[PDB]
Formats: sequence, structure tokens, C-alpha cells
Amino acid sequence: SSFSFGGFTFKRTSGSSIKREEEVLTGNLQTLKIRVHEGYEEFTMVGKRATAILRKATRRLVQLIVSGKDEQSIAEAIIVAMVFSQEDCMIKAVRNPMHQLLRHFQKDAKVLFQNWGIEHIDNVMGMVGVLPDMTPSTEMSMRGIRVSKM
Ligand SMILES: CC(C)(C)[C@@H](CC(=O)O)Nc1nc(-c2c[nH]c3ncc(F)cc23)ncc1F
Repeated sequence: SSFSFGGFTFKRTSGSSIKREEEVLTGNLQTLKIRVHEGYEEFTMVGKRATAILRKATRRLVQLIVSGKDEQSIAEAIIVAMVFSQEDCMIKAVRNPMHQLLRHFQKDAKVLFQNWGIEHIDNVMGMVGVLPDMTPSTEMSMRGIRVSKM
């Protein structure tokens, strides 16, 4: 049971979710009603120029491993995963509604990427950390984001 979002074909590989219509507050203190998916799920994200493995819980991205043609393709996949995750820091970075959030971050993901948070990494090799400005790092990455070689 496959579906499409932001140019990516998502396929659930594990888990399940139930939906709950919920009201969330953006960084401008605007109320949006979104359909929240509750549960732990794992997906493949297949696009024309990037592919990824996403693991998420309710409104929380656990891990995203991205592969792609270049920085732009990879960033494009990261934006979709972050919006898809429904995380509160993604909603707070704003300063069908899922498509509206996506269209907003696609224009400029600078605030999304800053506000997301950064973490120290272990060096699983063949996977690199990526900084908010898309520079690769072997020490630090945006929370749960890893870049894999094509
Ligand atoms: C991708 C998008 C078009 C916005 C959503 C809208 C919806 O909730 O129906 N569509 C689908 N999401 C998920 C789905 C499954 N798990 C999810 N977790 C978070 C999330 F935002 C969506 C999902 N699964 C199947 C879908 F068709």
C-alpha cells in the first residue's frame, strides 16, 4: 500500500498508524488542523533523484538515511521527511495543510533546518552527517539525519 507526497513514492515497510485530527501552533502562533498519524512506522521514500529510509513515531522523526544525486536532491528529500514527520519543531519553523507546510518549506528551508537541532554522531562509515547548510560533517548532523553514498 504505496502513496505519493512531495514527488516521493512512500511505501510502509513496517508498523502502523491511526489518525487523529489535531490542532497545532506554528511559530506565528497560528492554529492549523492536521491529521496526525499515531504510531511507529518505517518507510522507503523513492524519488526520481533521491531515495531514503525514514523511521518515525507520532510527530517525531527517529532516523532518516538519505541517498541522492547531489546536495539539492538530498535536501529536497530531507525537507519532505521533516514535513512528513509532523514534528513540532517543523511546525514551529513556520514564522490539505501538509501540502501547504511542504510548499512553504520548499521555498526556504533555512529556518526549518536551523530550528531542527543538531547532534553529535558516531562514525558508522559510508554514512555522513549533514549540517543545516548542507555541508557534510563526520562529527555532527541534524537530529536523526544521515547521508548514504549512491
Ligand atoms: C502524505 C499525505 C498525502 C500528507 C498523507 C495525508 C493523510 O494523512 O492521508 N497521506 C497518506 N499518509 C500516510 C501516512 C502514514 N503514516 C503517516 N505518518 C505521517 C503522515 F503525515 C502521513 C502518514 N499513509 C498513506 C497516505 F495516503
